[PDB]
Amino acid sequence: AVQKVVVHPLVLLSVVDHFNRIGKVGNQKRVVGVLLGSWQKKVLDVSNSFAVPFDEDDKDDSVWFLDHDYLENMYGMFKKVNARERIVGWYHTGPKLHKNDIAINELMKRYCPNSVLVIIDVKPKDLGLPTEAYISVEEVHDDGTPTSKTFEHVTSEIGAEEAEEVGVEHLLRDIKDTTVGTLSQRITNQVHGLKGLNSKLLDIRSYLEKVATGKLPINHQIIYQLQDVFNLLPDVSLQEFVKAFYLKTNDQMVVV
Amino acid sequence: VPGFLQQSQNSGPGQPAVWHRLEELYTKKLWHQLTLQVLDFVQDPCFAQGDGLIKLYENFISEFEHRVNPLSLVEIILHVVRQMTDPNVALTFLEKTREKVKSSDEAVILCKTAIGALKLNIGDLQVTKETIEDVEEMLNNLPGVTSVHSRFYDLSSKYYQTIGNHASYYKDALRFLGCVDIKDLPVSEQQERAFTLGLAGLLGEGVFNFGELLMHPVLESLRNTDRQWLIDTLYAFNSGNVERFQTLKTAWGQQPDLAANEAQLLRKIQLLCLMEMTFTRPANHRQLTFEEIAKSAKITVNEVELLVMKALSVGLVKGSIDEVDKRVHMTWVQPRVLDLQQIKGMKDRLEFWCTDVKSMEMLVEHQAHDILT
Amino acid sequence: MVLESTMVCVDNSEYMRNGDFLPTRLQAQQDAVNIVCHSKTRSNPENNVGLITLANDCEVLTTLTPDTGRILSKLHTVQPKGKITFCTGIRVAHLALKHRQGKNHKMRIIAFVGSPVEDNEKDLVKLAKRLKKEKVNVDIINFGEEEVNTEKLTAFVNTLNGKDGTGSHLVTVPPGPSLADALISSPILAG
Amino acid sequence: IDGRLKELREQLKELTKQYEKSENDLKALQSVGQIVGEVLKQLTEEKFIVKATNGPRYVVGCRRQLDKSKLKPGTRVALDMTTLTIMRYLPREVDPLVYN
Amino acid sequence: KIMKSEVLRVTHELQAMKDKIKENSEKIKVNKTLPYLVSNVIELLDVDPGKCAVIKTSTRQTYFLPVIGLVDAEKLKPGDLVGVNKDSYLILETLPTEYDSRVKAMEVDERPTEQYSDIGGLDKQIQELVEAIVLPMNHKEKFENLGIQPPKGVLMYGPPGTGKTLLARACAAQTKATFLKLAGPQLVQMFIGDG
Amino acid sequence: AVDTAEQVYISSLALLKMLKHGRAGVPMEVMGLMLGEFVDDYTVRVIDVFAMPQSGTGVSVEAVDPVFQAKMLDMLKQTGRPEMVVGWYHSHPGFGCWLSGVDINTQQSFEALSERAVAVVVDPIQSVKGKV
Amino acid sequence: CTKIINADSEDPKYIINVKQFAKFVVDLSDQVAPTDIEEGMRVGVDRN
Ligand SMILES: Nc1ncnc2c1ncn2[C@@H]1O[C@H](COP(=O)(O)OP(=O)(O)O)[C@@H](O)[C@H]1O
Repeated sequence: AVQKVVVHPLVLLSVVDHFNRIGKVGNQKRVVGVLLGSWQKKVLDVSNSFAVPFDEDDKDDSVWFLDHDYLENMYGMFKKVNARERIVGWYHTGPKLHKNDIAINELMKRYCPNSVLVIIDVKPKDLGLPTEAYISVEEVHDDGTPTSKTFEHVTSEIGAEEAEEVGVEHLLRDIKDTTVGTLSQRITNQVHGLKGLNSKLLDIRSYLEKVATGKLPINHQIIYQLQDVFNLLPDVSLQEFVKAFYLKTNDQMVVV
Repeated sequence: VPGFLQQSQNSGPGQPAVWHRLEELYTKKLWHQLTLQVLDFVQDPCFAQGDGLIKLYENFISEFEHRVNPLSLVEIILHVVRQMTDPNVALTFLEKTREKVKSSDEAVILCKTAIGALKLNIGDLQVTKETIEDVEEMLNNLPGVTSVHSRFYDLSSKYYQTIGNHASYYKDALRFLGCVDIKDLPVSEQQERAFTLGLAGLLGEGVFNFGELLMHPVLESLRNTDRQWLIDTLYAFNSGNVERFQTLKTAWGQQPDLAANEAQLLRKIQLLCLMEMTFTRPANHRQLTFEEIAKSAKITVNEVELLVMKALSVGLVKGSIDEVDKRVHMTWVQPRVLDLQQIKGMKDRLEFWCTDVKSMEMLVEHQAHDILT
Repeated sequence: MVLESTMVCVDNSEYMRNGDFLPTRLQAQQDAVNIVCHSKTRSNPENNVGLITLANDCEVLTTLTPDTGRILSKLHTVQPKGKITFCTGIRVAHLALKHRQGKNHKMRIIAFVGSPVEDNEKDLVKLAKRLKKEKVNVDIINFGEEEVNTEKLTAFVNTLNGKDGTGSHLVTVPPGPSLADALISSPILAG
Repeated sequence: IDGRLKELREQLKELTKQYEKSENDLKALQSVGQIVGEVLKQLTEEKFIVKATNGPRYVVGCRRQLDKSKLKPGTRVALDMTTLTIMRYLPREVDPLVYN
Repeated sequence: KIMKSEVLRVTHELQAMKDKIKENSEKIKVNKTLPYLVSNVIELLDVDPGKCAVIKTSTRQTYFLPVIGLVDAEKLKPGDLVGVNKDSYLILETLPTEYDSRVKAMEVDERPTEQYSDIGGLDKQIQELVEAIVLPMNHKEKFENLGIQPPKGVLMYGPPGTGKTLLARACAAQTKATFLKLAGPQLVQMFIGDG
Repeated sequence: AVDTAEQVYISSLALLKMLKHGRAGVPMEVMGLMLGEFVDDYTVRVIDVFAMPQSGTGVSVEAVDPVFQAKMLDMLKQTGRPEMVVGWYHSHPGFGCWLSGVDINTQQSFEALSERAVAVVVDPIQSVKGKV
Repeated sequence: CTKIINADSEDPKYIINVKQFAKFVVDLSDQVAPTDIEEGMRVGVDRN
């Protein structure tokens, strides 16, 4: 029901450390806990995290356990020390999602009506994605399609927590991920922007190729509805450059 | 109760075995398995001619056990309620079932659907519109029960033959086709359902995309053996193919519900014959001249103004419309099925964009080795 | 003192709300739960009893705790409309009782079954072998109408109490009425 | 029948739940509030001059949701207690309070 | 029925949340045991897009706490001397105001002990004003159920030494209620609006 | 009585908890304890830290509730990773790198309890852009 | 600093006007009984 979620640069590393510290004896690869935060203006944010040991079996994905009394006591303590913080969702590692997620969501949604799922890639750092958000929508797959689970991804963007800039600057103090050295820094900005564009659009081309081969189920009912407009949007007409031959070339020549 | 069991063991061959099961079930106080046995007996290969007698027996048993499964009991006894066939008392029967089971489960909403179905069958003015709307108004917090959803879809699909809903009637019929996947009923009747849905799309006005029914195999394979000209016409509406001869043969192929709206069929096919240019050419041919429009729609010059007007209104093309050169600018904001068998075209265009982007990235890298190396 | 940590997995199948016992078999099994939890409390008030469900879900909210009221509140209105998942239920009961607890606390899983079950013999035998390898201690008590002490249940119990095990019995209850005292008489002091 | 006292128990639960929601709003706020100042000078679109009623004036930012048309010069506003930024603007009143 | 589980949740929710009331209250109450800033309520009825408050601190500052975060403005009207958070800059709790220097205790006798028996002579008049004043105090509910509101203004006119002061104090003692004496001749103060 | 050039391996999430807790209770001088362990004499490592609400009394040992601390420690043991208490932290907006008299007293009590119980001053308001 | 006291409640709380103009109320120090302190008398206050 939420319009979008925004992840803080405040819980990602906490989740990763929780994975690391509870993975010493639990090698299930499956770390499951709850992400706490606040939802105010159709923008959901996460401010705290907690991990619980969690074991799975591949048999129908219905074998598991948690410490709900301890987790509830944690939530009471967190709300006592900070009332505005509330459980905004529950998180599971292992981006290859299994089938127990529906049972976990059903059990934990008593804490949050719009129960959401969060996947944190502790080891993977594919391009820049720290985590992904998931919204539970089972209200009919589509107008003329059969029933399905259909956990969709609510759009997520990394937020800007306050007072953490001092700490992150002191922590790194080596890369200086700022616009320093404007010309070279923007060159690097163009470089990885092209890298990201090429990688993602190649992924889209691969998806179109695999849909053409038909080895995977085809979710065309949203794929063409979202990509047809993308393809047909007329950014290829050059007569507007003809109308704007001095688009900025006057500013180019004054700068020269 | 023992006397009713003794009387009920008669009136059917093979029934006393089930009646013995019923006796065992209420001896050990079983209600769910009893509902399954009632389900088995009702769906036994018989017409249930003694509808009133079995109604009395079932109400007798349920009233002296008063712990049966509510939703499944109403799902079963609704067959007897419909079979009694007397609407003046059938309304009272549905009220009685509501009073016997007034829980917010499937029972009450199914009773509402039965009320609406009765109002269709006779008295199509009393509470028809309120009933059909209220079904969806009461399907709140019920995302995937899918049982009464299928029921509501069936009523509204049968409500297609009513002024209130035509395009929405087709939509919920598609919702029924999705929610219930297996055939579970004769192929000929599904083919008739596909015929009605096709006529619904042809007669409707807002159904320009009308997705999940154009090239849907579940709908087309029903009429794959009969009236394939209907399959071709829907494919024409999908891909923008004109086939004006075949589409006119479509117009007088199924005369009812099509002869009066063949003009609307003309306008819709003229509307939807331009989309093929629209997605195939990403502004590659952005000069939609009058001659090109004539080739695409086989339409006159004065009708171009109305056709492009309706195209802008619906959302097919939103670009500028000139008349000195008769050029129509190309923007589409209402995507539809792109013939996934022909996805090679958009894959090729996407890989063309990939090659261009990577080539220019390498070119600027070549120009920038003096800083990046 | 030898203290006992018991995890009960209770059958919340669609049939349990039938009135085979006086209130309902669900309430009869709830009465079985609170009397055995009362016995644990009388042995020592810090004996802990926890709830597990198997009606296509695993209830963990009522953890391994001495208080019984949370079990009574949360198991009441469990909505016994879903099916039975025996293989999942005992296994998740094992994981739930595998959680942080005293090593002195004797681990024991108790199961209540009251309705007929449709599961694979091969799957349950595989679970029994897996629990045999994991050295699991589970006793099962039946209630009301069922194929009580079926071949699957008998083999499952035999695997868990054989090989010089605890010796936990499974009782073949009459359909409908049953004597809960006679059902729990043996394992309360032997097994 | 103990179940007929459900209504009385419901009344007791509702009566206390009103007190419980009151306390929840009382503790969830636990706020420090905002200091009150006046817009001494707008300066520019980004930085503004806000003077506290009792001395110091500061070059502060404005609330994100508010706009300059809502702030205006010479209007009472609220600054953040610590970060010293505009949080909300408030109307003011004067009273002769004599022989009214 | 459902009552067993309902009351099992009802009692727990009652006691636990009242405990949360106590925890909240103690954490604000020690701040309420340390209030420091006077409360010059420049009341602004800011309804949330309910109310608000402007507090002039003793240290010459202004705190705009939101929506009066602890106390209701039905009891907190625009005035002064109401507890304000020293750290949370919020209205803690009401407290007695200041009674205008002189009026704090001008000549207020807490309780007079003079008896009606030691005065007399005008017994008819003293009984009349006892019926008009003391009876509206002790038997106030009698007037309330009757429907007649008693009169308030009683003017004892007569030469000095006729016992008006003793009679008034004796009446106040009989009422067992508060007695406040006003020194009329000295109410003429040069200060504007002082009287 | 041996205190060499000791070094604290403080964790980034401990920093984030510190700044969040300080940002919440800026004027309350909120209190907390630094959850660390003496793996040896001087190479002290802190991986986690918690936030506790300062009681109305102020800086007091009883404000850090003992039962609440014990329950929190048990919760950390069950879920997460257990960690000892050999330190404390406190947002200190009043003045800088030193301790107030009451802070010294409660740190003396912590030193009596623990072995060192390091006294950590973290100023929430002075840390603005570059210097925490 | 030392300032006079103004008044008090029935017993525990003391509503005090302070020379810092403060609306000062405190729990009287445990070593000091409320009997000794009277309205209008100067008491020193520990800044903490
Ligand atoms: N009826 C009375 N009984 C006893 N003493 C009286 C009586 N009337 C007057 N007094 C004396 O008069 C004094 C009060 O004088 P005052 O109140 O000035 O008179 P008035 O009220 O008429 O102005 C008292 O000290 C009291 O001793």
